[PDB]
Amino acid sequence: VQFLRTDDEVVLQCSATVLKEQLKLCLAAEGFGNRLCFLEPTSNAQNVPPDLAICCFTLEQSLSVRALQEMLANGHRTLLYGHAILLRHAHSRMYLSCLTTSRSMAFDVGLQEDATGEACWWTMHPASKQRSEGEKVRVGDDLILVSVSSERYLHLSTASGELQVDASFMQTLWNMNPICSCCEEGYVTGGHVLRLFHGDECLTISAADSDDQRRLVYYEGGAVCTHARSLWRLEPLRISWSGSHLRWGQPLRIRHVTTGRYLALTEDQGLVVVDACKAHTKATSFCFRVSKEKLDVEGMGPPEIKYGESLCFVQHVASGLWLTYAAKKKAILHQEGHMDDALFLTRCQQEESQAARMMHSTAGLYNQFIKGLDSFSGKPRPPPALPIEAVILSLQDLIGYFEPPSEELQHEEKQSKLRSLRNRQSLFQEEGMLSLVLNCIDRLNVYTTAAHFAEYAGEEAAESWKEIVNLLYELLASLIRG
Repeated sequence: VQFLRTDDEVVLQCSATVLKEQLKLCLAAEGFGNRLCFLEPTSNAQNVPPDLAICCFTLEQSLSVRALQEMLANGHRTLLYGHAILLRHAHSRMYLSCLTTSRSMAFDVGLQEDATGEACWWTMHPASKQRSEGEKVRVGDDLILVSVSSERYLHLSTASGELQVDASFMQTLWNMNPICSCCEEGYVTGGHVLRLFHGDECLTISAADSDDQRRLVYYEGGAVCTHARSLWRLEPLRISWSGSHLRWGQPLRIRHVTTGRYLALTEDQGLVVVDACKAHTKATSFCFRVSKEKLDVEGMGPPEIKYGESLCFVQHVASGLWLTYAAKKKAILHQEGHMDDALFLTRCQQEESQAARMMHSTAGLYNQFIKGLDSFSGKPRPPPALPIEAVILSLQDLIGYFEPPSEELQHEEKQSKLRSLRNRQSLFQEEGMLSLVLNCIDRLNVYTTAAHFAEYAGEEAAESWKEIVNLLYELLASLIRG
């Protein structure tokens, strides 16, 4: 594609010079637990895969000044310079916006729950005389993005040492690189969260707190087919057009969603799942093959692999080894494999997909909090700063996430919303969310009062002690409620 249309998935990219070299950074936010945007390095993708899932936005709308201002009193259209755009985060379903807070004493840029104000609208402007107002925005174009609410530039900040995003009066050139646009119905694209079925049996890692360390891969049947631990994100070795149609033989990384780890071949362990910082191309590159015989684009490309209907052998690219079972059976990489090695893929729906990523971030955050709690116990203090603010917001968000529907609503909708809530509760429960909440409750209850906590933690950290235990108990209730 040459032009950006509405309903396209894009990433906002900028550049920085770090140690005499260009570093490409994408705009990222988690949403839940943390609204603030940050920058995800994408340059070192060959060695360390970037956390791309939270970098994706969709172009919801592109309005003229008159259309925007007029609609504020209350299909795939091309982007034109001078248009105001609405960017919806794919994961959190929140909207990229200019926030009313600041970290510098400029404005913070983050995610907003609702696209209701001026704050979630951004006008696009030409970076040179090569483009003009009312002209189509082209793929590859450098853009200036102006906050409609504050009249400020989407800015890359370099103070101090760290690379950050804010809304500043200084300008920054941005590229809206397309991830995907207009997919063929029923076809596998990159960035899709899915399950790999065998023959029923699906590919997975073990349950939380297993003696596995959650690092081995298995073919497992029964209930695991509906649990988060069997979900994987397909990640092509590219950033632009990463959401393009997946092709036979095309190399890709296979990411485990709840754990954030990468299917890999290792020298000593063989087929395992590996940390991002050890997920280099050779160890971590796989492709789908039509058969076991010998054997780039700037668009969606040709649609090749169908959901459910396509049978795919998985092959490790660098080694040529086939994804197979040892003979719940363990997954291995073998020179020959087995005649029934072919897998079919099934797309994960967004409720489950979102839940799985939510658990990933929740686990990461609460384990960080637990590790900080363990570090100063019992070491009376100058106290390894605790993520208080994020823990609070994470808790508050998860509580609203698990909130039962209002009894005032009708019967038909009530039963439908209940069925979703239970399913959401189930996914978290099966991923060891209860233990996680309990471990925070238990480690905090080691202290009698806030002042007792203040003896080991910060006096300032203690100001939130009661609120956190209260919220943790509240979440516990919300997780258990039927």
